[PDB]
Amino acid sequence: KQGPTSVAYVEVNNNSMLNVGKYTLADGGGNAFDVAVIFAANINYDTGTKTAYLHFNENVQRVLDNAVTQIRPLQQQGIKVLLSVLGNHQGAGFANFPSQQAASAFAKQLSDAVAKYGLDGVDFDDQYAEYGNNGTAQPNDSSFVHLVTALRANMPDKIISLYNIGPAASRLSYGGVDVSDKFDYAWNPYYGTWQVPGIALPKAQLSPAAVEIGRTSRSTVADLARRTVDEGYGVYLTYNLDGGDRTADVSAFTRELYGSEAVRT
Repeated sequence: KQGPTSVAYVEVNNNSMLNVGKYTLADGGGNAFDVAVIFAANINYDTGTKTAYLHFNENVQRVLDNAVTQIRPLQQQGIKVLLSVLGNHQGAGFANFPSQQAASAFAKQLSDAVAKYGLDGVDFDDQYAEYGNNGTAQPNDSSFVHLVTALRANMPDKIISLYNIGPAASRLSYGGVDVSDKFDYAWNPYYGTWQVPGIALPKAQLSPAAVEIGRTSRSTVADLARRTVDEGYGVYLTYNLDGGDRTADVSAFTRELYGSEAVRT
């Protein structure tokens, strides 16, 4: 059990977080997955007040409300559980907070959730915001910087990761500060592709590869897992693992990343 940190996004709208723990290495019995990501909470907008607010749909809330059975078991296994935040077509996004005050208010909701439900961190996925909807402004230079600065200040010992996509991802500097080193990980958003995140983080914390379990061919899965190890990258991003039998799809990257087949319980 040595090798790249494998990440697993799970669409909690349809699937349980618990499948992530079902795969172990036939060699040593280590976890096939090191980080599980709850996908996902949203950034909504209150037009009347012109303020954004964090929002969990009924499915996201169910797993959170049920943390003890859906989350703790992964954590007791040694698997880190993060919560991903994504746009929700309301004009409000991570890149258009009008002020440091507004940004910090949103950061607080995220850190409060992490603390409340016993999470290991937050993940930013800047897609679907639709900047401009509801009289909102387009992305700016300070918003994302203000947001990450605030989030890191109040939760210093947690994981902060970035889905390398959307306006925010390319807005890491403002004032005199680069929030690059405030993140722990950053990864390629395009499944079935290689794409080295441009963020100034060391290879140990970057995942140029992104695959969708059950959709990306095992040929491309193994190929990217191989390149990840060869080129010296420390992370391997996986998405949409479900409850069906995915042992061969998982073994396809574990053979390359950890030199072991995967096994399912």
